[PDB]
Amino acid sequence: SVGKPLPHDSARAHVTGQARYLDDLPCPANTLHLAFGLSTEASAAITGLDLEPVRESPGVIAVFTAADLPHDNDASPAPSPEPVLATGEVHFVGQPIFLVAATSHRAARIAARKARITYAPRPAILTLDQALAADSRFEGGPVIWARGDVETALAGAAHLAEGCFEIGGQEHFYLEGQAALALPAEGGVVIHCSSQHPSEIQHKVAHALGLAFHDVRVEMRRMGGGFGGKESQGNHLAIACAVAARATGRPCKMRYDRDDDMVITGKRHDFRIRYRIGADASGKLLGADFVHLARCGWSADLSLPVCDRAMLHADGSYFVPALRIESHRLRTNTQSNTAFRGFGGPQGALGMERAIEHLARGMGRDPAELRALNFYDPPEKKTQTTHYGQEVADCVLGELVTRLQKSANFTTRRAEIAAWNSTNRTLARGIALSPVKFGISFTLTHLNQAGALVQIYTDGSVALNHGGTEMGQGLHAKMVQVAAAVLGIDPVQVRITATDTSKVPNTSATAASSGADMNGMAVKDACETLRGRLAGFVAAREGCAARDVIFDAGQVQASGKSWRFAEIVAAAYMARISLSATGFYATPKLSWDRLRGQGRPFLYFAYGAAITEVVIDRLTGENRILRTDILHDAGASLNPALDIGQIEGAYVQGAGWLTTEELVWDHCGRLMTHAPSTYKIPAFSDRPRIFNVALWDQPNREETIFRSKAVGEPPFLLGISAFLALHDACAACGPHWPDLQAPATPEAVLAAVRRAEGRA
Amino acid sequence: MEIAFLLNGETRRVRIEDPTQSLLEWLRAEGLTGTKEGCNEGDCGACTVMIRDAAGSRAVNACLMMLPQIAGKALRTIEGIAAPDGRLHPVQQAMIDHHGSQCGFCTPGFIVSMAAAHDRDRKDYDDLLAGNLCRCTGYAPILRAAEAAAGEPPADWLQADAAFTLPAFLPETSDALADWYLAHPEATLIAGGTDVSLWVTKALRDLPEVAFLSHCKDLAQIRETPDGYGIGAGVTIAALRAFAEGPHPALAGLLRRFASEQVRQVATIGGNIANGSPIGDGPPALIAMGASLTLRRGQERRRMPLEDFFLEYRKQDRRPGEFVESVTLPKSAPGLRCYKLSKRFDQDISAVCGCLNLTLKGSKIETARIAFGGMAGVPKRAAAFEAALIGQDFREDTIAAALPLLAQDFTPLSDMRASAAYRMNAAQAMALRYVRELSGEAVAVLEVMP
Ligand SMILES: Cc1cc2nc3c(=O)[nH]c(=O)nc-3n(C[C@H](O)[C@H](O)[C@H](O)COP(=O)(O)OP(=O)(O)OC[C@H]3O[C@@H](n4cnc5c(N)ncnc54)[C@H](O)[C@@H]3O)c2cc1C
Ligand SMILES: Nc1nc2c(c(=O)[nH]1)N[C@H]1C(S)=C(S)[C@@H](COP(=O)(O)O)O[C@H]1N2
Ligand code: HPA
Ligand code: MOM
Ligand code: FES
Ligand code: FES
Ligand SMILES: [Ca+2]
Repeated sequence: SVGKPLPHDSARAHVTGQARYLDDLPCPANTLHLAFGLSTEASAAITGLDLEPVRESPGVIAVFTAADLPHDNDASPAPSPEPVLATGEVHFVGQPIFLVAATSHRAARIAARKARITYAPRPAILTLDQALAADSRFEGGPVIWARGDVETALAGAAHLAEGCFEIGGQEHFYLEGQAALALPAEGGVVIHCSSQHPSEIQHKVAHALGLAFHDVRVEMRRMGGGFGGKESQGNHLAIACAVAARATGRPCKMRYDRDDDMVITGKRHDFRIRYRIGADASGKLLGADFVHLARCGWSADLSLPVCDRAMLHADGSYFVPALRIESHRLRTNTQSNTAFRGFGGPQGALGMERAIEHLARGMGRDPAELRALNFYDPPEKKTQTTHYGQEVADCVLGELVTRLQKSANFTTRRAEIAAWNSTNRTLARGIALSPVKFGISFTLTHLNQAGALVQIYTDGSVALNHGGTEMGQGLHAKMVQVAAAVLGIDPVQVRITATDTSKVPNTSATAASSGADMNGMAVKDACETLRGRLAGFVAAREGCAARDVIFDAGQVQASGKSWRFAEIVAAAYMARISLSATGFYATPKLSWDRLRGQGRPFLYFAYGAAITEVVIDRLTGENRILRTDILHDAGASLNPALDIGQIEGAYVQGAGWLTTEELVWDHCGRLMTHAPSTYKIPAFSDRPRIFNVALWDQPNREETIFRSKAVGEPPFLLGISAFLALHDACAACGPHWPDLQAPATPEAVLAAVRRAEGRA
Repeated sequence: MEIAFLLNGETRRVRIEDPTQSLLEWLRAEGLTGTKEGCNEGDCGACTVMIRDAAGSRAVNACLMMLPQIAGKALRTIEGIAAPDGRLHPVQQAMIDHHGSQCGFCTPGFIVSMAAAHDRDRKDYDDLLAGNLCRCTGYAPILRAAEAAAGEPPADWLQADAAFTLPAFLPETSDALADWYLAHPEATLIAGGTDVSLWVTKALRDLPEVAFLSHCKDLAQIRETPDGYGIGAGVTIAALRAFAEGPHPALAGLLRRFASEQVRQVATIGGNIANGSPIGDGPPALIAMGASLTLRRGQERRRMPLEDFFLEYRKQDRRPGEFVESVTLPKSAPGLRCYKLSKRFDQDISAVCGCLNLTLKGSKIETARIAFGGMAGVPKRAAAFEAALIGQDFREDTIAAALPLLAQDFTPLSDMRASAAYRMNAAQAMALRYVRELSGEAVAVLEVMP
């Protein structure tokens, strides 16, 4: 039923409160509960560790230290180790030093704080300048890519804008926290956990326990949100439970309390971006010189590919004849930053957007017009390439943006705001349009693979299993629709089973928006092997070619006769044909050199555009989004309803990142914003008062699952339009460049207002 | 100790041994796993449960509420929003229809919040669901769902709970409390629990000697006295906002952005005042409108200006064995305005909170009642700014001239909420705001058409 706006696979179960998340699962009466004892120091040696008051705390059954760990003490997804429990020294405020196994979740939590720890404090590395000065970084020096000669182009540039601005991080704030459960099962363990990558959980747990991979099994049914934060951060808990279960003999369960969750786990890499951008007398871009200062935290984690995507997307939506990026992946004594919806992409894009906005303002030109002038060309000379040298033969932005501007009534609205602004002096309106060009595929190429397993039972019903994990993006229904489309049956016949490493092995993470893309094909492959078997069985029985056997609407047709689907399956069963099949997919055409900054890392791009309108308060900096208009390319969408949902959601998260969401550390590396009381994600009323989401409906050029496009991450970047419109609102305060900083909090907005006004 | 209540349409009797245990924890231990834990801080609304009694029906946070409080009430969780026969509530179906869920984890909370809203035909969804955080959907589909289910009859099985009943001290009346607290000065008094329960869930504190004030009708009164309105300490913020709708639109307009609906329903004015927070939003409003506080030490009944109650940070003019009894508001205060400033509008505590209330004797400023929160460690009036404003012409330039005196009135603080500079700047910003508003100028961001 591909293309039909069907609901989410657990929509009713959600609504009835019958959907199980990890902590909802039933487990044996003797299930112990776990909690970490955290470092209160950003950079120190541990001189003394007295865990006596911890052991003597009520209900505590076991206490664990790095020394107690039977094998591996590494949780990082990177080739560089990251201790699960601190090894003689601590690297940030919140680093787990010890593990507590107690008979209740409260007991463990209480016991965790009764620690007696002495430190030998060392100098911390908290700001980017400190790291840059002390050379506290990863990859041994920066990564630099260049196309053409920026310095030459900028030297003879008819127009030029220089600048530099901060972009703050972002805490995921998935509603369900990090959580895992380990069940000892005769020589091996079974892990239930709230993770985006069950195959890596297996890997890390196996090494922790000194077991071969075939002794560890990860089941994962649904997550209460993930957003990238569960791509790796789950490792620490699953290891903790695996290790504690091995020692105590009992099942172990661990879930972070919200304050623990925000202190321990990483966030979105915050960036400082320096830019130099040059233009033509006509307005064509000559060159753009970028410098990325990225905060990676006390550990590698997934920083390497994160900053790689920041660079890859530093072109924005624009052809630049010469471009350079200098990428510093700096290490700081703060939380180890991780994956987050966009995966470094939104930072690189925003750098290009802030720059082109500044350039436009510098030459007194309409930013929309300038961007329009500088998009990549439509399909149908040799094709323009990106700065990393990939052909952009699918760029629809010229046409798309035009459509969106007319439907949103852009030109008229802009004028109407000009008038409104000139009648007001306390409140100012702002409107802006920002485009999206997001590449699709893991930049770590070999991860571009997926698997499926399909069962057809004698009653005609179907069990569908794949490697992708449901974190709320509607992946499961999409797969069901594919499976039902290929077999020629009603979706109701297809039941989704939980994600299981013993069912589909060697899976990648559910990330890079490739979940629907790759797994969709894997499902298709498995079903076509099944449909192929039944067609060939019918064909032989009825005497004819298998390609004449028609599977449609729960009915099979051959030789003018028609059976129900179930009637064929039972027959094929009686005939003795395998009604079980695997499916496998790997993304073709992908090849690039990470170091050289050259090649084709992506299969296709996902495009879109957003027009946002906002209002600001000149006295305080208070602000509201009044209306948004989005036109987004989901290819030939697999589920339009689900796809609208993803855009509405992603946009709000994107916008939220660049407004009320602000991470704050103290002078000691202590995160100050670690509760929902202090961290401010978009509330109900925060939604755009008018919200207009429409899909650009046009098939993919590349051969993807029913010519659809990955809609998972790209719409997150549409939140830039809000930050640009907030800047537009500042531009109508005075003649000066406002230099608005991200996130645009009330304080940040007031600052940029006063700058444009020229008030100290 | 034994209490009873109507859990999802069926009477349940519980043997309270731990009085501090939250309603969330109890329900999940019972296997009523549908109510989720999102934060355990009253912030996200994932644990939203629906209570009912004589007062009506309302949505509350299960994680904040402790068991003894639901005694003789009708509790209705997510697993009870659907009909006994299995038929889905108009709210539930509409959420499936309008794709109101994605990951699903915040759905139980919304459904309860919407069902309780549906039960009282309430429609201000922005305010109603402000206490409900969703990180997936963008809220847009949840609004459609709500509006689509609004054109439907109320659930009868939910309205059936109304016909119900028609270790920790629980006072019936103020007298009973006064006698007990007089002999027990070191006791932890619990009203709503929206501050006390954070000490147990987050600070991981134990509390011996406890009393619950939420079962004391004569403490929760809004009466009309010859001089004004004598509002009892047991009155909920949701109730105070409801009453102020008429007499004091400005306080009602401020209380809209107090916490959330799930918190306002159980949080009280006596609790907000007796907490003594420099970022507490009640006091700055009440001080600016010259409200008097009433304290009771059993039989002793001290009275004072509210501002005089707050001496220093973590220090109040409160005797041992003495409890906050009530406040008294004047019959009128037309010159009152209240500005709360924070990163986000809904469900976000103040950085600076300016309440201005000037009297005019025709162009000339007679009385200056200007109060601030978050500008000090104790809610206080802007002395020097107030003094230097008496007799002056009510115009911007005159106000603009006295603005610096606030830097001698306060020395703001810096933290994650705001920088000291900004707090100072925003305090002076609220003064220019006050003049512009009264001059009939557009100033409010929240009042702007899309
Ligand atoms: C999610 C959330 C949002 C919040 N938002 C805001 C906000 O926007 N603005 C704001 O000002 N506050 C806010 N608060 C905190 C606020 O102070 C309390 O929630 C509430 O106002 C206190 O009332 P209560 O009845 O819950 O008091 P309780 O929590 O019951 O008690 C708090 C303290 O006051 C004492 N006390 C209570 N009543 C009396 C009495 N009658 N006599 C003597 N002592 C008494 C108690 O012993 C205790 O020490 C928020 C809290 C939460 C959890
Ligand atoms: N509701 C919801 N949608 C979501 C997320 C989530 O946690 N919840 N995470 C996303 C992230 S980070 C990725 S990588 C994906 C993954 O699913 P897909 O690969 O099927 O798009 O979509 C996004 N959409
Ligand atoms: O885009 C990505 N997302 C997550 N992991 C990755 N590894 C390489 N690219 C990616
Ligand atoms: O950020 Mo999504 O690549 O997990
Ligand atoms: S769990 Fe977030 S409000 Fe109780
Ligand atoms: S739907 Fe996933 S958190 Fe609201
Ligand atoms: Ca996180």
